[PDB]
Amino acid sequence: EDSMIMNQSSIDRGLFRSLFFRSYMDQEKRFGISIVEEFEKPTRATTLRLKHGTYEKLDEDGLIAPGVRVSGDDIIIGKTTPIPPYHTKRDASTPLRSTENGIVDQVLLTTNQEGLKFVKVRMRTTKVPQIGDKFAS
Amino acid sequence: EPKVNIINAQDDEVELMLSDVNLSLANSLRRTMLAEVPTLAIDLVEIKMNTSVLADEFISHRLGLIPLVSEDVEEMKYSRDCTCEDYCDECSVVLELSARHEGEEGTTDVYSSSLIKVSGPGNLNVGEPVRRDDYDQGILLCKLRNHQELNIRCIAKKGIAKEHAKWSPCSAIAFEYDPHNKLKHTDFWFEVDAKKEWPDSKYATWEEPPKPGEVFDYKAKPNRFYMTVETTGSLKANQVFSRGIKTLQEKLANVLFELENSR
Amino acid sequence: GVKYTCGACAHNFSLNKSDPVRCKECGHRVIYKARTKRMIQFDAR
Amino acid sequence: LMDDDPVLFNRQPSLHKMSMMAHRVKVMPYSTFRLNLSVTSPYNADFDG
Amino acid sequence: GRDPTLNKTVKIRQGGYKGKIGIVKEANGDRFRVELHNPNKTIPIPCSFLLIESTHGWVPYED
Amino acid sequence: MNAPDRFELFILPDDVPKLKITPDSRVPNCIIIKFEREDHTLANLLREELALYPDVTFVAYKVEHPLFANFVMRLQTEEGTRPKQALERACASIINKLKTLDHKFNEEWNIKN
Amino acid sequence: MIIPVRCFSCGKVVGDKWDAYLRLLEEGKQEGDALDELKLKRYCCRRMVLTHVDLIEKFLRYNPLE
RNA sequence: UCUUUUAUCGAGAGGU
Ligand SMILES: [Mg+2]
Ligand SMILES: [Zn+2]
Ligand SMILES: [Zn+2]
Ligand SMILES: [Zn+2]
Repeated sequence: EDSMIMNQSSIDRGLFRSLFFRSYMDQEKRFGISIVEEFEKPTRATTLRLKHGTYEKLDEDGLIAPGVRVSGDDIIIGKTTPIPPYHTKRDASTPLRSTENGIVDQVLLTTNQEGLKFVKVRMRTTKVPQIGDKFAS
Repeated sequence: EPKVNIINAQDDEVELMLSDVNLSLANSLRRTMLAEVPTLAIDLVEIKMNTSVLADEFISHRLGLIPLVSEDVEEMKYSRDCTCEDYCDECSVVLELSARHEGEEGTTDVYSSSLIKVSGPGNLNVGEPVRRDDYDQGILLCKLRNHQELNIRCIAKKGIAKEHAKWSPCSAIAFEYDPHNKLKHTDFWFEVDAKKEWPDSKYATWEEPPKPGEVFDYKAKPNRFYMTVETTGSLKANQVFSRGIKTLQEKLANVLFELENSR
Repeated sequence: GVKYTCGACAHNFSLNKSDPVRCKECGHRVIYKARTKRMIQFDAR
Repeated sequence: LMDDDPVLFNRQPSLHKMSMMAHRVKVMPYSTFRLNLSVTSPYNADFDG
Repeated sequence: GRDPTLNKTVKIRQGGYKGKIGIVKEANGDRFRVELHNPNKTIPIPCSFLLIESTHGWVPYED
Repeated sequence: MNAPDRFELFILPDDVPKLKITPDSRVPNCIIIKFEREDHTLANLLREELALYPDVTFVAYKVEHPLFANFVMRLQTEEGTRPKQALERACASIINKLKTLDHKFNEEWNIKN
Repeated sequence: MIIPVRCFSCGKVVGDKWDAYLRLLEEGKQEGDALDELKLKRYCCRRMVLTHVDLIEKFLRYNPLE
């Protein structure tokens, strides 16, 4: 019924084996004249409504470095929104998708159109055939 | 009772006719040679720096498929029966590679011969990669353009061809029996004739052709076998054969031990 | 503070988050972060 | 979920009343379901994706 | 936290994963969950099997 | 995501015997042997040899499912002989054959070079 | 992208037969004879080398971002 | 001793 039998040794030696990239993006929206949003690392003392995954993989300005492994819901961009007038900031992060396991490949940091920061991230991973993948002549 | 008649013998391949035995003993010998000859291969890679145009696991894959010399690999222990921490000396062989381009014009080719054995248990004959001649450069790992340093450190462990298809020693093994078709174990498709529409297996002269006035016997069994073994240089064919038979004997001895001590 | 690389002049520098976004050399305006300083293993499998 | 539990088993779109049947569970590795091929006639199913 | 070795880098010294890097994802008690670096899987491992990185080299669970 | 670790095709855990035997009851003097972490190589090499001794009446094997790793074997002799002893005898005979083959191969090799 | 190391069906190493193949293609040989001179009889190892697409030549001409 | 967040409307490209 249109199934097949693929060889294991050829899969081991590199047959039909593929690379798989992906990229993310986030920027800074302005609300007041001095009220903006800053990429950083939130701590439990100041910010509120944190998300659950580990924050320990961010460096200090809020962007994870290439060469680090990221798995399920690992926070990659810590960004805060200031509370409208202690304990005076609210979290606005950007987590990795809940079904991915990849090595970070390349991080981009530049300015937008208006004049504020602007970040992209590029993760990648390897995929190998197994019982379930589709093929076609 | 068994017999051997080598037809072609040289460095890295053998062509022989194995006679007067059973079937599943020669077949089981073949499967044993393709599946259980414990060899040595690179297992772990710790990339210190990569600035080339190739993703890491691409490189680590290519390094993962490199044949190393393993004549004395039947003395080194496995990775699971060494009581140290991380790794020591009686469980692995450590290699290191370091290459860089220098200049504006040029395209340096990072080969496999540039692998330098650093530390391994001695004095045994392992570690060095397989070389064909006295000048040949070998496998082509990577390429480097202007200002692209590459420096890595690799671990090498012992394994068999059931855990990954990289510890395998032989490539393809030719095997056949009964060329003239006398046991009638098969049938031939044809449009007009089943004799002028088929090739003749290279061995159809070693046995005699059947008489067209022959009747059909019914007590014979496949007796004379024809097999040919190749290698990739990691071993030499006689060592592959002897180690195969040795491994099979050890297996049977293990099962017999279980049956005896189970009393 | 942290290492950063320009898009063009291939010149490394560092930031303390106080500067605006360019290299001290040519001033190209698409900067990339550098590699991290941990240790990265693999399986060769 | 363990061996020999009775689970309901369904394909869309179901038409006649044979497209919803309860099978016994059997745990297996890898990532896909398994069917005995003789039950490919009421489901109008085939393994082409 | 609820332990002093979570999220800290680890090397495995026994078992089929010997010589592999990982991170302590969860260390409830005795049985830890190390997130291996090499394939994308988090494995169950006893805390006895781990070396933790500290000021001087890989120390056992005396850190 | 759900792959069996490869080395589990030949490394035996602690709470699993390498070999287990259970006597069948529908007929007398017939036993069922259960082998772990073995394939067609050992099973066939035993089967074609046991299927020759003029005192073993029924011997067979099967592999239940190719994704796991084991096989089961049925053995029935006659009234005089106990099957376990016969199995051991077959093992010894096969080992002898392999030894002889290795010897003659080494001789032919040292002559042929 | 770049020549493989092992084969795909049997495992005969073909990672050192690209330079000699190109150089024999400069001398005006034919692919059939350039493979009959590299000792490749089973057509799996032959198809591995006859149908390769060398792409790294392109991947280098983009100046390094690093 | 828990717990622990995924806007909304609309449009298109797809798989049986
Ligand atoms: Mg369908
Ligand atoms: Zn050791
Ligand atoms: Zn600059
Ligand atoms: Zn081939």
